[PDB]
Amino acid sequence: SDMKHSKLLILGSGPAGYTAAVYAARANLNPVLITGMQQGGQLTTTTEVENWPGDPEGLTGPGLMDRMKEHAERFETEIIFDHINEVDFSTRPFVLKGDAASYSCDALIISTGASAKYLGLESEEAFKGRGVSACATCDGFFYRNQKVAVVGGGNTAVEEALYLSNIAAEVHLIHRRDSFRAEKILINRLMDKVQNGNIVLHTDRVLDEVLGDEMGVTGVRLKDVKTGGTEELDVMGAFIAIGHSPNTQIFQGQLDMKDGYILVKSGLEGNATQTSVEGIFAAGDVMDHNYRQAITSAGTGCMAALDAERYLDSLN
Amino acid sequence: MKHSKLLILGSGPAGYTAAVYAARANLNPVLITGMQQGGQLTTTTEVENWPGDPEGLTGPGLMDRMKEHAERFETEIIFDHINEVDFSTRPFVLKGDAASYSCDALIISTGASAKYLGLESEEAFKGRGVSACATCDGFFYRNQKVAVVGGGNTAVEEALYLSNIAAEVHLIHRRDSFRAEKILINRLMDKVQNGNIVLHTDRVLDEVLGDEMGVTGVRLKDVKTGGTEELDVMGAFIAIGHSPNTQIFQGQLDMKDGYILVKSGLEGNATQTSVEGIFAAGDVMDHNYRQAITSAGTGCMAALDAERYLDSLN
Ligand SMILES: Cc1cc2nc3c(=O)[nH]c(=O)nc-3n(C[C@H](O)[C@H](O)[C@H](O)COP(=O)(O)OP(=O)(O)OC[C@H]3O[C@@H](n4cnc5c(N)ncnc54)[C@H](O)[C@@H]3O)c2cc1C
Ligand SMILES: Cc1cc2nc3c(=O)[nH]c(=O)nc-3n(C[C@H](O)[C@H](O)[C@H](O)COP(=O)(O)OP(=O)(O)OC[C@H]3O[C@@H](n4cnc5c(N)ncnc54)[C@H](O)[C@@H]3O)c2cc1C
Ligand SMILES: NC(=O)c1ccc[n+]([C@@H]2O[C@H](COP(=O)([O-])OP(=O)(O)OC[C@H]3O[C@@H](n4cnc5c(N)ncnc54)[C@H](OP(=O)(O)O)[C@@H]3O)[C@@H](O)[C@H]2O)c1
Ligand SMILES: NC(=O)c1ccc[n+]([C@@H]2O[C@H](COP(=O)([O-])OP(=O)(O)OC[C@H]3O[C@@H](n4cnc5c(N)ncnc54)[C@H](OP(=O)(O)O)[C@@H]3O)[C@@H](O)[C@H]2O)c1
Repeated sequence: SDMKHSKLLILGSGPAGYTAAVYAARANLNPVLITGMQQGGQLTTTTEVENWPGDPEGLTGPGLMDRMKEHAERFETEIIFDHINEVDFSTRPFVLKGDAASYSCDALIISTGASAKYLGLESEEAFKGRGVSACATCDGFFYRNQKVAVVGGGNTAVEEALYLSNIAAEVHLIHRRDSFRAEKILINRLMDKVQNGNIVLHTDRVLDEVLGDEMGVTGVRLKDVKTGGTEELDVMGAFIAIGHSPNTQIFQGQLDMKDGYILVKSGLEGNATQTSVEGIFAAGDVMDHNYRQAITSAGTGCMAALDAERYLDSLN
Repeated sequence: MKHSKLLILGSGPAGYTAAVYAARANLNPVLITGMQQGGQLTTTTEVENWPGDPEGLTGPGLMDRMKEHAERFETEIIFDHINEVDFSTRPFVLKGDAASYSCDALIISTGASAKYLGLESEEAFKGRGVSACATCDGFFYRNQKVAVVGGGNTAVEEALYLSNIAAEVHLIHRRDSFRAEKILINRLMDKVQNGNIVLHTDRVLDEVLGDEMGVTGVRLKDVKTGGTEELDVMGAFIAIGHSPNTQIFQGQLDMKDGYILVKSGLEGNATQTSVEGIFAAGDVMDHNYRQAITSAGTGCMAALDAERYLDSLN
């Protein structure tokens, strides 16, 4: 037992995991939280969060997630910077192998979130790190006064197009429909930048291929979704924003899952975050594919902590 | 009669979070606050469990920021109270005081109110020694004698909130054992042998006693024998659980124990009630968690569910 043991272990440093840590510490569970590769979650990659209830104006992504780390730290939550790459749920206490050490727990809260999907194109993979990216705030400054493309039609794609609008010379938003599924006030901000700014729309278009030489992306080829006709577009980079895939690869074969999402009990009779393995609970984007908000992930993280407490108290 | 695409009943965490997300979706929400503006949180001194907030967060402080957040996105906040609804008609008609309302989609988040025993003497001494919220009336009984009726989470954790305020707390329960979280019974049981708590198991509050100035005692009755017993206390806290404020919905919405039934599940539309276009959020549909962060999460789902419904109308 060089393994680090604790009554409760929380995977993920996002809204779901940090909210679970607050409610777990206040229940005297002495929770241990594993942050992961991306400390703070997906919210640390956006600059505006105006739908966190209680913050009327001026809240940023990393600002809320630093406030949540302080909140969990203040209640003496052991925050460990590691990345779990292998788990074992056929033994109790559960065992999780990290890149630094190994951890053991009687109850586990899985809130590993989701990572950006990719189209899967051959040229898309070839130009990764050389023009193809999935985080506008990470690689946006590369393209100061240049033409960039953004593929997608959701909240992420519109925000990335609006963010790159203030850095790049032209932003070409590629979407396969003539309408977007982002928030309405984001569509209004998008359309204002289309009529008066440097955002060009390319509706009813799909990315057919990423083009470039040995020094990065020099353009993209689009395809008309109605006529099959192709056309070329000169850009220096391409940001893919076609959705997020839950981070559940290490749990495959040991948890019940559907389309990569961890299945939970749900329901109106409590124990809603319970997975197919008793004593293991899931919260956040790892088990939600319909809402996927910071406030919804935090609420589910609270349920997971309370469900974990009621499970621990049922043990002899 | 006023009309709007979306109507939100309640001004708590669930109702205000629904108003924010609905305003961001160009729905122009109208929010009826109810008689209690801000919800149950406006009756709490400190809130240390709202994620992302530093120390010193007060109940009314968080709900003032929520109202300002909703008002900032142009949410029409109407101080009213609904007392009659008609869900068989479409658009739904809601009859309140000084106004009647109409809407194509409705989000119900009217919260829950604490139960009372229903005794005649309990009714008279309300606010004069008899109350449910131990926070709003906890400073009255510093170094005095108080009684707490109940045997669950609400009663045990309120008996602990008074264990360091009052000189002694009499916990009155009708069963031999309790029914709270195991760590709440542990915080309670050591304060029975080493602290301020005195147990009155297998007892029922028979009558609240006192004069025209306040509670001077309570009479307990043995649930086994029927013989009574008198106690001397300056206050009596009734903590027998909460009741979802859904009396005006009986008959028109599928309910269980007063709580509005929703679809739940993992395939979206989780807040959909038994009437398409009507959605529930917060303590009216949750009897397992009853948290502010949980209610705010459901209010967001109710707004996203209502937006999909209103969008499907064309
Ligand atoms: C660009 C962008 C902008 C957004 N803006 C908003 C907004 O304004 N408002 C809003 O409500 N929502 C917004 N969202 C959505 C929001 O980010 C999610 O709802 C939320 O971040 C999900 O919370 P979570 O804790 O469930 O997952 P995440 O926040 O993604 O947390 C995942 C955590 O799990 C850890 N992890 C993953 N795998 C492992 C492993 N194998 N081992 C150990 N740890 C691991 C990671 O390190 C990470 O910290 C936005 C999303 C994006 C991408
Ligand atoms: C004393 C006390 C302390 C608490 N402390 C905490 C804490 O520290 N942390 C925490 O997370 N939770 C706490 N809670 C619980 C928390 O407040 C609730 O879970 C949460 O506020 C409920 O959210 P809600 O918006 O669904 O309902 P509420 O917040 O109760 O809001 C209900 C609203 O609906 C309105 N309404 C009611 N009936 C009608 C009607 N007929 N017509 C129109 N409007 C109506 C009312 O005006 C009210 O504003 C506490 C509760 C109490 C009683
Ligand atoms: N400010 C905020 O509140 C905020 C900000 C960001 C994210 N979020 C939330 O976080 C979640 C993340 O959503 P997201 O915007 O990242 O993705 P999403 O909402 O799932 O939408 C992805 C977009 O990409 C398109 N797409 C998907 N697969 C594609 C493919 N193979 N080829 C071409 N186009 C494809 C989809 O078009 P179709 O519509 O045609 O499928 C869709 O419009 C969302 O649920 C959102 O609500 C919220
Ligand atoms: N903050 C929260 O709300 C929270 C937090 C964690 C967990 N929970 C869960 O939610 C539940 C909350 O319990 P609660 O105490 O709020 O409500 P509850 O479960 O209904 O318990 C009420 C208690 O009061 C007694 N009681 C009820 N009606 C009575 C009457 N008319 N006269 C005398 N006594 C009466 C009951 O005794 P009997 O046992 O004899 O019925 C019961 O012990 C818990 O079971 C817990 O699992 C809630």
